[PDB]
Amino acid sequence: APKAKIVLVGSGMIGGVMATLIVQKNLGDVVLFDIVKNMPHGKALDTSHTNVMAYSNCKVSGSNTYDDLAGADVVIVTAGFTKRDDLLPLNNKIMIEIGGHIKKNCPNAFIIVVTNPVDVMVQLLHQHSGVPKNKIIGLGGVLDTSRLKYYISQKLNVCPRDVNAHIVGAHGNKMVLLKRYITVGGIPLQEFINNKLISDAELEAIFDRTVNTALEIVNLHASPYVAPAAAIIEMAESYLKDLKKVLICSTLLEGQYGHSDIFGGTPVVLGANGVEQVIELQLNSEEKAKFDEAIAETKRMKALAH
Amino acid sequence: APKAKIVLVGSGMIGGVMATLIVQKNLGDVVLFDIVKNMPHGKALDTSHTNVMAYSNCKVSGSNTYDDLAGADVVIVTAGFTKRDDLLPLNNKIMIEIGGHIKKNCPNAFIIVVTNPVDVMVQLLHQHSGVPKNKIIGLGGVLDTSRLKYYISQKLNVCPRDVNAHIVGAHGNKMVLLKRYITVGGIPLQEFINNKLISDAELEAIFDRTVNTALEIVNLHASPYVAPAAAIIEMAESYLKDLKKVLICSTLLEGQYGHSDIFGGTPVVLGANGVEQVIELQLNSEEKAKFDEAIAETKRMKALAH
Amino acid sequence: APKAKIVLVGSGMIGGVMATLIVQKNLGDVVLFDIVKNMPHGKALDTSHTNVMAYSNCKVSGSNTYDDLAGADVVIVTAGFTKRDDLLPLNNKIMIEIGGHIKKNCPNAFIIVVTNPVDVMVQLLHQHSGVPKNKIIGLGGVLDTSRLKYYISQKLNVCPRDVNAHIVGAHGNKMVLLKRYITVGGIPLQEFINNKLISDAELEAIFDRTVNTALEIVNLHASPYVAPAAAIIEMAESYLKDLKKVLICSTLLEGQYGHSDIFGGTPVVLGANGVEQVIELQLNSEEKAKFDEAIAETKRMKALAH
Amino acid sequence: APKAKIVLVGSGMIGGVMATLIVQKNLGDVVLFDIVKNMPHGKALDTSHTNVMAYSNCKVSGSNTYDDLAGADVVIVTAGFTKRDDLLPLNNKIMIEIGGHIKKNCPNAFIIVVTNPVDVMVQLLHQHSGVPKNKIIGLGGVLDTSRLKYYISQKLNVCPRDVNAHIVGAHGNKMVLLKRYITVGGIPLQEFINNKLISDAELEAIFDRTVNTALEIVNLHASPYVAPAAAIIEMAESYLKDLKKVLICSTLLEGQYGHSDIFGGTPVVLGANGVEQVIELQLNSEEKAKFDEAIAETKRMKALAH
Ligand SMILES: O=C(O)c1cc2cc(O)ccc2cc1O
Ligand SMILES: O=C(O)c1cc2cc(O)ccc2cc1O
Ligand SMILES: O=C(O)c1cc2cc(O)ccc2cc1O
Ligand SMILES: O=C(O)c1cc2cc(O)ccc2cc1O
Repeated sequence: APKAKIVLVGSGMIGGVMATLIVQKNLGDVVLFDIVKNMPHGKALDTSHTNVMAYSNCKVSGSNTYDDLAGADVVIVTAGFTKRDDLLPLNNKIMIEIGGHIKKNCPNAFIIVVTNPVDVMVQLLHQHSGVPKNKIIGLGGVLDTSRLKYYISQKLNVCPRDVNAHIVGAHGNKMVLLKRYITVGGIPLQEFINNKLISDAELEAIFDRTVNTALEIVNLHASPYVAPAAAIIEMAESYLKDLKKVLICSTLLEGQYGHSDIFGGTPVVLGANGVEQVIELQLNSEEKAKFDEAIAETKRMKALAH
Repeated sequence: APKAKIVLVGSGMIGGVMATLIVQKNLGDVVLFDIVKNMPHGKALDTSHTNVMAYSNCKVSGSNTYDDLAGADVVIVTAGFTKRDDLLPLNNKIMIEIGGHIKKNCPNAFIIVVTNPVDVMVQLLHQHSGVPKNKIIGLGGVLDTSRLKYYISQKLNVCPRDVNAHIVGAHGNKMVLLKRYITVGGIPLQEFINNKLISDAELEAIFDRTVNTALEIVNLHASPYVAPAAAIIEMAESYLKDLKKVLICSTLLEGQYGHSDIFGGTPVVLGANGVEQVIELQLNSEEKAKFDEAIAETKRMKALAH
Repeated sequence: APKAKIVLVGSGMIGGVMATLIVQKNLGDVVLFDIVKNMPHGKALDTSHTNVMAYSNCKVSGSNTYDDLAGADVVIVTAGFTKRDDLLPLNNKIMIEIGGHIKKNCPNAFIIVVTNPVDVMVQLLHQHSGVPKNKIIGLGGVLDTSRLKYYISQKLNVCPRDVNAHIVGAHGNKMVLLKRYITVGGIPLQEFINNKLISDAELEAIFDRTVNTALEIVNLHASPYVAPAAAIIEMAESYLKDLKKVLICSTLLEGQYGHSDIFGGTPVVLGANGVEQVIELQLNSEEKAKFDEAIAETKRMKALAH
Repeated sequence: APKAKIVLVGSGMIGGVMATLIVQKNLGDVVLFDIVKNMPHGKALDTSHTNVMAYSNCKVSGSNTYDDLAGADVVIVTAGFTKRDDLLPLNNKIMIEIGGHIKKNCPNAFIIVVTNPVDVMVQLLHQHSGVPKNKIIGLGGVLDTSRLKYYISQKLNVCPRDVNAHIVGAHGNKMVLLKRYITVGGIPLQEFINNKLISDAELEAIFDRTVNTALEIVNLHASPYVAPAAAIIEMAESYLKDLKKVLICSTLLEGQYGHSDIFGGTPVVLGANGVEQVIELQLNSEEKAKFDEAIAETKRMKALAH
């Protein structure tokens, strides 16, 4: 049938929440693919039963065979080592292997890369998979901004979705948080600062907390995978349902912000044709300087990956 | 049971779409109240069957008795003559009658007034119902801005919800459209103008179309009730589910924009305590002048109503 | 884009609720087509604004041109005179005209016929449109059973969806209500009768009320269109999302119940390939006798239509 | 605010999926409580960010303090050792501790027990918490039947939700699968057997697979928590939204099936008053014999627990 087929290359914790959410949303049939024997079959089985509770009809199957990429409409890559620069060349080899299978089996698939550092790994996969530049993106800004939006919303006592914000350049510690592009119910945050509903010092603390959220969660003896999963699914859904949402993602830069031949975080429009638009924020020189540091770091790590 | 009870005072076209949507969203039990004998019972019956299709369990009942206001959590008033200044005193008498029944039967209800001109009728109902100022609002800005947001979104090829905009002061022809407070994916619209993705002249046409939308629909031999209904339900849902959405509604001004003792359109925060916050936009003198004209017109009509 | 295109041939009351629901559910782009000049454009405009409230991105456009059928994935026909056997030949001519346009413009569309008497009009459209037998159905059983299910659920104080029931043969006054195939939470209704939670006499009253529901609503000075609309959308959604729901619809019989070369109501499975399965209930002789009377009446009216 | 407060006593894998789903569904504020220091705070933080993606406004907080039970509307207990009869007295002590805190802090809460063996642990908690018999249930039948329903649905190529089935007596290996109470689109499964769409031998294999599903998943090197979580949330939602769904759960028997003073699995109706109805299936002597074996085993383990 013409249900979408969504292959999750990597069936760890992020993969398991993604599968759950796809069934909840009835977005398409799911393949949980992993190198680990049998585990993806077990998670798939568990997840499949939830069709009953969710009033859905999505197949959820496990896979240890790359050829199950055949016919994929969407491919979401979480596979890779996480236990530092030394992992860069190992994760490059994984992107290479996956890219070759995408090129062979599903060259028209829309690809979302999650493996860190994402702004590096997405470009490596782009290059090895051969897909068009509008058909591959990395998870970054939707996740990082979810934190900033959420934290401001709790301070202001408003619905989380009503705070909008932009974090660009790269995922990770060089992420560029743009104070000037925060709004609350579409109103500039500065009005709420002028009114003393939130202070500059509070926002600085919230910015630091945002940058350091993954660390804060790890130091609490948990690990971040629920928000990453939800962010990816928001992206995947925008593509699949042709919503044309403006979502901040890692995408190929072709001159925006003065940068070419590299991937970086920026608002894009995701619909049925993939990345339909790349939006270039009209950054000032001070914001562009931080954007430049983010790109420099992506480049440093990209060189080590080879 | 502690399901919310939602009484629709007026069971015309807007009332019928509201009932449908409440069932679709499983928001609470519905009473379709009207002065017209038997018709609300028929619409209620029709609507009740949709619980099966929607997987919901909301009672939908008709009523020709004001005492069915008893126990209402939410009251939505669409009743009133629509077939001009001459209707003002007639509609005042209807607000008076309804207000007396609210005071008697459901003084703790959250009230949404729709009857036009809304910025007048809401204050009349406020005064006769005796409810607190945080417990009554009028439909205006959510509906007017839905048009502006939608039209920009189609020009820019982005998800409609990703355009945010502010229209304040009053509903109707003196509505104040604030170009400066339009954003796209949280980005100032001016960036899209600077980039030539949309022109100033296009936006002027879209503003005119926005102001004149109800007229445009009437002149096409239809009448606006689906968007009005959806806008009201977004408001009602924010209250019922304590979402704390920032939504532009007609609310009592107590000094904001230099105005007191009158209702006017402005962003508010709607949650479990009703109007939790009134947000005052930091308008410039030119925007404040148009806000003043809107209020003057509400006042002119309020005087004729008595 | 590969969003589904859904053309509503007829933009009256049922058409307007269908458009609303499609946007609410983000099911696809909508064309409101009608013979009446300009009205469908006005309803379409009104409906389009609700994308903002619903977080959807469905185009809603009006049409007075049959060639807008081009590219339709789903076509829903409500057009036809309702103001009796004399209307039969007039409505035949309308089905003929529509069928010719479907054959020309969208021969691979999935078709849902609503125009009454539906078990006649669906076969007339089938014959003139040339579509495959698995690609056209009529609204009947989902709507009639929604009433029976709802009324039992209110008596038993259970969730409406948890009552399941079968009404077969035809829509309208010869509909066959099958007491033996009613369940509550998957349990035979007879257990609830044995327990005295519901009596045989109560059920007889509920059966009569079911058969006479459209009349009951009309006699209350309303008209049935909200439940019809929701029922159609449940059918359309099952097709579009490949849900494979078991839904009772008017479909071509090829020997089931002893009948061929005629359409009649029976459970079918609706998924991406249209009618994937026709389910033949193992009726006893007394139930088959009533099924036969329903078919006889469809045949009597089909003869008058030509 | 009058948002529901839902405390998850136990923040392991099932707890983490439950929190995710509550946010997705905007069902209420969540407390992830656990004995383990800091981990629930980390999962809570991760989960909280998803409010942005989900358009929700649910607080998600961690807790290592039992007094955070105060004001709970719903309490879901997953805490307990899983690494056999020897764990019975340890898990009894945990139920005792939790029960004392419920009695003190939230005696009007609706309680769902998950800890295994559930039909034992639920009664232990009932006894120590002091709550009314209509306010505490155990997870069993919704989960076990999700498997049976799902597996039949895939064989028959129908929507999973359209298969309904009953598994009673107890959760675990003595669960009673009732072939006679399986339906497909409300039609007796026997009709599909008579038609050769599914064989008796196939169903026997599906029954075995159902009983052994948790084992099958564990033997695939995964563990069951996604379906358990979804099943619990379906139950919790029915209560919170007063849906009055018929759901098979472990509940106090007071003579049904010849059993008193023990908990066992049976269809109940869950709404705003908790267990509003206990439905007693009219089992035959052969089915009652298996129901008796299930109860005997619950009793054997209950004796060892003390
Ligand atoms: O959640 C995040 O934002 C995050 C970010 C990063 C960044 C990075 O460079 C490595 C690993 C992670 C892991 C994560 O969970
Ligand atoms: O849809 C609208 O915006 C609208 C606005 C107004 C304003 C007014 O003053 C009278 C009537 C209507 C009716 C309407 O449908
Ligand atoms: O709602 C119905 O069931 C219904 C049924 C029928 C049957 C019929 O033969 C003509 C018209 C209608 C109109 C309706 O609204
Ligand atoms: O998933 C199940 O059905 C299940 C059932 C049982 C039964 C039991 O007695 C112990 C543990 C489990 C764990 C589980 O995951």
